[PDB]
Amino acid sequence: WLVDLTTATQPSVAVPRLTHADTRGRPVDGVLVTTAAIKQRLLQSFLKVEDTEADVPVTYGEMVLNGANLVTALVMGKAVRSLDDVGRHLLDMQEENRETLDELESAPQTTRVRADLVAIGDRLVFLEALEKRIYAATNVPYP
Amino acid sequence: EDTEADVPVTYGEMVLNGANLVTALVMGKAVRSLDDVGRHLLDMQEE
Amino acid sequence: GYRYAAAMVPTGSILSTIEVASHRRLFDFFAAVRSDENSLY
Amino acid sequence: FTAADITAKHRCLERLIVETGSAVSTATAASDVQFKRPPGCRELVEDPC
Amino acid sequence: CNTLSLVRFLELGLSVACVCTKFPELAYMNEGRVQFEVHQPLIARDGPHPVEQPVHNYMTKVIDRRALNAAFSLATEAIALLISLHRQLRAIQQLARNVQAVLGAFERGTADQMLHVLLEKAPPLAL
Repeated sequence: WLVDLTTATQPSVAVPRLTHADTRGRPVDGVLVTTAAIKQRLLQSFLKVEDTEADVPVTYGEMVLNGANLVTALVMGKAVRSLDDVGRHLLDMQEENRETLDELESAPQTTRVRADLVAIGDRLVFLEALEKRIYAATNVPYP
Repeated sequence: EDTEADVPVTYGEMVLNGANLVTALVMGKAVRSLDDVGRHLLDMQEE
Repeated sequence: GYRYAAAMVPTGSILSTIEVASHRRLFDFFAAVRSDENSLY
Repeated sequence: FTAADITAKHRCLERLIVETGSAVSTATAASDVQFKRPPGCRELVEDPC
Repeated sequence: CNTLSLVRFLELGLSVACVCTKFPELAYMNEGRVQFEVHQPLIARDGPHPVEQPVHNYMTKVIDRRALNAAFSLATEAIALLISLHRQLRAIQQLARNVQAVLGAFERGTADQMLHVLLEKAPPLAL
């Protein structure tokens, strides 16, 4: 059953920015947020561990309305995400879609966090339970 | 009569070249003389 | 996707490859197109 | 027993199953009996019935 | 007449991982469009069958907003005075950490905003 929580869902699109990879190797493609009780009895006697992976601490990039946007922003009311390249490239193909410069620029700095990965058959799936982490001790219910 | 002699000029123009393209085929608004405005929109906020 | 000249740079992974729009049709705009259509140009 | 409400639903399957993940019940988990749902509150039930 | 009136707290790291993308700086904005262009390929079927055209798919999506909310925390006379600055501003330094506490109110409710809409896009598994 627990493989079928995975692998019945289609992936959407990749980005070379989002580097969620295991320590020295394999990338991550799952999340699986459960409660602490269900996290407990599952990994105790059903699954395996390959923990403490490497992900980005830097929060993901920046969109600013700079001179490419800002001119188009107030004067016409038009806004284009990253008008720099898609203005440049579409000026150059004018002098001779497939826009593969969606997001692959720098691959910013990663660090090392306490992360729990499991091997659900094929996939390297992340798994964390979070009540004591960020839902603890408030008047907000857990989802 | 002042004279019978005149000094006119020749045409002017504007063609979608620099970023006016990008603001037309991705955005909708295409500012006439954009780049002189677009720089100065990045110039006024530091005065 | 709506602005087609924006999608000339895909800037991301078309990655799932599952039968689109036989799913939830949750999209605010989507067009199931054959090989060509005049509105593309 | 409602002639309108079952007839009011659509039938495109893509939107059918995802409403089951978050539907609004007619019940209330903040009352001593099943008081019919107060018009200002949300419930976020599952409800396959 | 005793100390130990102190607890500490922060929450990051996984606070970017599940989020799984980010655009910062939304300005004064009205509509956000993202359009999708996919191409279902065809298979040359043989014989007395209808001819499968090269098909095309173009759709658009729109954003939602769902803005978040923040707490109010300010009494009187901390903004004024009556000079005891290592105590009078240490009330304000603790008040600044109260602002740092409601800075935690953005990192924590971040995942809450996801797990609202993450259950929204989910059918039951047996369906």
